[PDB]
Amino acid sequence: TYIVSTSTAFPENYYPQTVLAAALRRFFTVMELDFDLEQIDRFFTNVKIDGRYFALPLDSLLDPPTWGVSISRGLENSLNLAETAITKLLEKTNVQPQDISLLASVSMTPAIPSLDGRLMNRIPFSSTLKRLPMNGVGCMGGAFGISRVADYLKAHPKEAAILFAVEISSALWQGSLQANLTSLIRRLSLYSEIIMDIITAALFADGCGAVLMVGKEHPLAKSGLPQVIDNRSFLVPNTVELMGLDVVGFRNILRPEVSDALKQGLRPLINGLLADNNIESENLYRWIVHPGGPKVIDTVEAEFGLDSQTLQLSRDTLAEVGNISSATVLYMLDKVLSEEQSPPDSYGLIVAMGPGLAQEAILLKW
Amino acid sequence: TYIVSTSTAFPENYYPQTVLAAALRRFFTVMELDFDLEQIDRFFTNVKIDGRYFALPLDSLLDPPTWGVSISRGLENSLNLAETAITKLLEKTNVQPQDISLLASVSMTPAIPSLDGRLMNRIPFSSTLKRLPMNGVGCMGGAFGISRVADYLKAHPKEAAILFAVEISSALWQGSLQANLTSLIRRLPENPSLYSEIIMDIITAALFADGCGAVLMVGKEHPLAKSGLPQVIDNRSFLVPNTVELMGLDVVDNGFRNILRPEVSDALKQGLRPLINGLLADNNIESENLYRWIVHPGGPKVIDTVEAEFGLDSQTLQLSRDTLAEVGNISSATVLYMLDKVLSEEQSPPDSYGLIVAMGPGLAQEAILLKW
Ligand SMILES: C[C@@H](CCCC[C@@H](C)Cl)Cc1cc(O)cc(O)c1
Repeated sequence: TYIVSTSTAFPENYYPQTVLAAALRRFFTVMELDFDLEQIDRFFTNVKIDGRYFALPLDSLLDPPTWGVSISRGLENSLNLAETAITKLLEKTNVQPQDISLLASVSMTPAIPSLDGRLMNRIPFSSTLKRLPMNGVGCMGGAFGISRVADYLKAHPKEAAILFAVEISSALWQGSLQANLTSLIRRLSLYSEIIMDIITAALFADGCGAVLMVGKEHPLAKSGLPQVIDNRSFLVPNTVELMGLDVVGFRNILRPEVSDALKQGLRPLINGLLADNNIESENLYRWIVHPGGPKVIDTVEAEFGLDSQTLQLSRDTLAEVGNISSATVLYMLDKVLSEEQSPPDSYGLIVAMGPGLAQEAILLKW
Repeated sequence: TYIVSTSTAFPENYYPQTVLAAALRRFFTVMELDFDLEQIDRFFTNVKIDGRYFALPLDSLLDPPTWGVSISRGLENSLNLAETAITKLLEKTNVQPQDISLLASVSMTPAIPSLDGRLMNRIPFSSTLKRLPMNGVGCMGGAFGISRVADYLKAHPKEAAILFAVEISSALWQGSLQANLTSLIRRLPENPSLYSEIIMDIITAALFADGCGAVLMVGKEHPLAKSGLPQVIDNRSFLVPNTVELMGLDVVDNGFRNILRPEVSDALKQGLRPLINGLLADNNIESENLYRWIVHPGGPKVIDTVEAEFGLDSQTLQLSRDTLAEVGNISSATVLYMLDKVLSEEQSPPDSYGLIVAMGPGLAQEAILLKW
């Protein structure tokens, strides 16, 4: 199974992290919330993000629209970004939509029917297009989706598939964060809850990524493209409460313990996958690690004894676009394929972590 | 790919359809809503359902709990039913959880992480279990799940997979239906166009129910792949262009709203015959030689439409009507309940062909070709 090409799509408004921090400080100031505002600045700086794309508005932070309207805009933005990314992908590869056998999607955006079904009215896919709409995987979704498409293409060596991941984190800013922070600060053991919501506001951003993958018999399956040679999943027992998304609007759950609980899954997962492919982690030329946060990046480095430069792509990505959740690893893979040189027959590893607590690893070979 | 076994799981409270109709009438009356109460009886009767399982309380009609409490209850009940069904499936097949390679789930219950991930803490699956949590498919999810798992097992002939589907339709009775019907009826005098909206919500209240089905599927080289079992020999999807608005589930201010427009049955015709005719033709089969049909009963009109389109004798879809009467429309789980009934029927004649058909949001249709 071969990764042939990638693309990304972002909304029009890129906000410097300092603008975002200032907007939230305005909110605390207007609502007379008793909390150190330097905590807002400290967390927005310490996540090491230079700016983020928000598809949904910031100008209405003090007067958010209704929940129904925010869901409607989030759905429309998700569809628009996904259409843009898919159309760029087909164009750069000169592939016709009718020649795509499977369209796989990941997104936390509420969509029944799913985003991939809706896109069939915007792009002239065949009416018998196979679809793989996935959810419940959060930040892990991009890596997760690549593994699922690879497993499909193992049985369909002649076919082509598109995976896309899109998330609208800015939906958080349409009332959920405002209400929750106001209530928590006013009742202030709740200090950690306020910190978590501030971290959520500092970290998460919007965007979309897409990947074209083909089986070994497809005409686009050529040497020098990354090959998915194996993949594996891991779920750490009894960690459901550490990460996820609770409907309340909604609240992002990201407990401080997450980075430590990752150690329980990372090495069992990756070391077992590599051993079963007769290589060691030190054989890997390229790591593509989802930047859940600065501490996640540091933990992966420590667990595998990596040099300070090996995960630089995770840090640069986080600086450039923030944590765009499931889409992040696709953006990163896009950077590798577009801007970087990969030695022939070198090995790469995609790693992502998300709610469950779950981790996903994909072994690549050029 | 072989279908080895099936199981179901239902909550403890089964309500007669007449009690449910009376509960909604009581809500209209206590709220003093100016709507013809006989329309509730009409639709609760015309869906041809005798009773339904409700996991969530009927008292929430008059005293709705908070949105978060209802979501938490829905999640807990989804997990409990799925665990029961999976455990019954593993016990009846004498299969250890560690020998399951893939666990696929379909459900509209909001769950991040997905229900299949949470179940790994209840059932000793191995930590490297592969998961396939699908969503955005609604009533079609059962048949859709079968197809995706069959596609997976094409590439993994020695592996075993479990699919489960679970839906808690009674969540709409925890405040969404009450809020929407109230607003729609009260705005009706100034806006007559809202009448069809009120009927739709009444139909939703009449039709959808709770439950769970699960299926064990294995690849051709698995030791459980034996001749008597139904084999998935092909499957196909279809999506009808420009029909998103006819069926789905929207998140709104009132909570959730189920969308099911009267035009669905007619739009069904646009997809059903190209889908099924093409699937059958590509496998050198004609519909008249099908031994069995397993058609998701989206409604009585849906059943009649499938019957008419394929010129079926009206006993051919009797299992759709019997299922609707017994448990109502339990959405993605329904075809799994139906398949479980079939596997308790007379040993299907060897080399007999069967077709699973289900329709759902998109508007999308899924057809699966079985051979016994
Ligand atoms: C829009 C919200 C809605 C919450 C779930 C409610 C439904 C299951 Cl009923 C989810 C979301 C969060 C996020 O951080 C990025 C996204 O793309 C999407």
